[PDB]
Amino acid sequence: TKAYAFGFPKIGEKREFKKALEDFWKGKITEEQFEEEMNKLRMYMVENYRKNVDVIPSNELSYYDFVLDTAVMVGAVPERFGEYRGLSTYFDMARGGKALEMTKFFNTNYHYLVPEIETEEFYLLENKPLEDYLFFKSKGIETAPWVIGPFTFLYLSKRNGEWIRRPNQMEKLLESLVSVYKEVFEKLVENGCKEILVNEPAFVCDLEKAHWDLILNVYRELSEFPLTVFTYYDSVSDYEACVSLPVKRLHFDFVSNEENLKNLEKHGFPEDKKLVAGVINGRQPWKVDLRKVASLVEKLGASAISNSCPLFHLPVTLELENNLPGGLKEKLAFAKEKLEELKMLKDFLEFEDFAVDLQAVERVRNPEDSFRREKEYTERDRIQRERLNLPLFPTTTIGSFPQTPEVRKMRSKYRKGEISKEEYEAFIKEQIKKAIELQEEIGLDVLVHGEFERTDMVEFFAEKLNGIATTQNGWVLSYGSRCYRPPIIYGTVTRPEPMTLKEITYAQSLTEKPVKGMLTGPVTIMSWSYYREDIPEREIAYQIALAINEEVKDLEEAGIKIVQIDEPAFREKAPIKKSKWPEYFEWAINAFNLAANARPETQIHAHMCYSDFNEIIEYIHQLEFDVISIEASRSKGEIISAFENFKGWIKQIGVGVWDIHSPAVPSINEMREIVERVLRVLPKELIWINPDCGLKTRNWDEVIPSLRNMVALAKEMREKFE
Ligand SMILES: N[C@@H](CCS)C(=O)O
Ligand SMILES: OC[C@@H](O)[C@@H](O)CO
Ligand SMILES: [Zn+2]
Repeated sequence: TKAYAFGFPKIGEKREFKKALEDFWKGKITEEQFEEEMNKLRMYMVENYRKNVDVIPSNELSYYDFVLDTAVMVGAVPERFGEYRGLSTYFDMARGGKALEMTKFFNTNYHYLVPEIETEEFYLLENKPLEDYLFFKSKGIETAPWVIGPFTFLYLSKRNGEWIRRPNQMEKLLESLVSVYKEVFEKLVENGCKEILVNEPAFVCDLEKAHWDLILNVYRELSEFPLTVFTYYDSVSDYEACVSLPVKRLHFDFVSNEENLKNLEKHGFPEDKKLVAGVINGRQPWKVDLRKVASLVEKLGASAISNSCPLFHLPVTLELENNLPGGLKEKLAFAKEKLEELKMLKDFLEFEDFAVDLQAVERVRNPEDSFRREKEYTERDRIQRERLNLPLFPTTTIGSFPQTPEVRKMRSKYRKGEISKEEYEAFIKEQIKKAIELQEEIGLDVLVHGEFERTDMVEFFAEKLNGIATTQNGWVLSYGSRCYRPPIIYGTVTRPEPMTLKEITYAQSLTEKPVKGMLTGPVTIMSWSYYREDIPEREIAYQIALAINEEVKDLEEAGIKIVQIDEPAFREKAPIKKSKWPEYFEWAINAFNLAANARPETQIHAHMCYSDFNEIIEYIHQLEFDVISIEASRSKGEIISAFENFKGWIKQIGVGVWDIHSPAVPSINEMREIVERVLRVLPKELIWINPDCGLKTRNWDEVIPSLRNMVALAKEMREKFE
């Protein structure tokens, strides 16, 4: 049985990739030295593949993004960049003020760079897949170039600001594109390349028959090449149509869904091609029963096997993770150990009761009114307004404030244990007190504690929740040179003790103005983490939801009038197929309402970072919040159209009027344009004024003046609509 593997992490066991990248950018090392560091990573990867699988991928060490590489390869370099000079122009397209837009790669935590097609004509600008081939060739190693298929490349790109996803939009462009590919392939085939790994994950989106008619012709023109196509993240939209493509080797993801299998054993698989069962999950870190897996591969008479989806979604290795909770490590498996499981499967082909809180589990299993707030919005509204006494067009912020390097250095010392709880506790309060006075002096109406004690919105909570563990070196690539260690939800989730009361209560005792409670939603917490697969995702979300609700009662009991639940993954966690959204939102909505099941007089705020709400608004309407903050600066308020077009919308809206990803200071005229836009249809008493999002990434010198304008804006605004 032929064993395949792809997506093995490119970062290195010590994140040497990130270091080489940052050393080159800062000027600490030359391109030659950079390349040397790179070539070493290449050997590190091929070495791991060789020891476990039969097919060793090639062209996988992207210096920033593989979609970007695909774009450079076909000549898609925006005119603003001039002539492609090399890494220099390559990094200009990846980072900095002229860079391509970045965004999430399908439903994962990896971000790619969006190509911008400015001409209908593509051409072979650079054959990176051949370069890399001859490279592992010189070193005496045979590799199968790893490329992103032509259909997917276009589907992940834009033209004149719009995704290129309708069949009429792609048709013309594709013809000119496959020309570059065929050209690339022939060259590979000439130099002896015996196999090419083509990636078409876009085959799993909700495609029209017309898409397939188009895809079919794409692959007819490339039929003379030794292509092996892979699909993952969900089931392919048209099974029968997919198994008809002019390809001899076809990969399927049998882990992330039940449709591929069901389809394959209801309509069968063609005898003119070979199946490569993707049976090892590349998105979860759990050790699996290679038994029941061998049974699958056997019953399906699959000729090959491989991981379901890329392995770059997992950490490099579990080897040194020896500080994990009791028994956890024994059940884990990261990238390298996934490669080892494949080998064990090949060779053979030739733990549920863990961490459980039955009272918690049962608690979840058992009233209905725990998902519904005792009163309807219109009633809660009256009370809250009376309690709050806020002015018309009340101003507030999203939560975090810039971080002094001292703030950063100190929070790390507490983790490392260098200082004591008391000493860190004292430091944070001085940071909070300083923040509260500044905000009061600026003129804000509703204040926040600054989140100086939090590394990030998910990690902070993972370390305080039972059933969730964090790793030491489990670093995963997000984009460019930035990595993140995703927590691991290994058991039933419960909160042992209050997690935020000390800072929130303290912050509030220093002011007569309302100080927001600051929580992260249940979906977002699991969206950024790995979690158990042996239980419905809905259950894990409910467990975390209960944990957060318990925290909400504490804040209320303590006298906090406003509580904010950040739920930016509400939409991001959503299935890739919009057709599978119904089921998903059902439990995602319940999880949020369960977490925000507060008393009538507690004003709940929901914060979301989405650039557009037209496709989920019917789902948002169902969340029992009292106000929802949104990022309206980029659209200059136009993002409000989904709200003003929603019949019967009556909830408050935190209009983001400032783009916190740019260090610039939004002028008053600037912020007004947006507010004015939002006041076109919606009642003035529904509007709040705030920044697009949190300020943890900005600097105080840019924040103070921007905040002053924002307060100055609301002042003027109140004078008008007096
Ligand atoms: N409370 C967080 C929200 C991030 S979406 C912040 O203000 O940074
Ligand atoms: O249908 C999937 C699309 O919306 C993007 O997530 C692909 O990256
Ligand atoms: Zn945000």
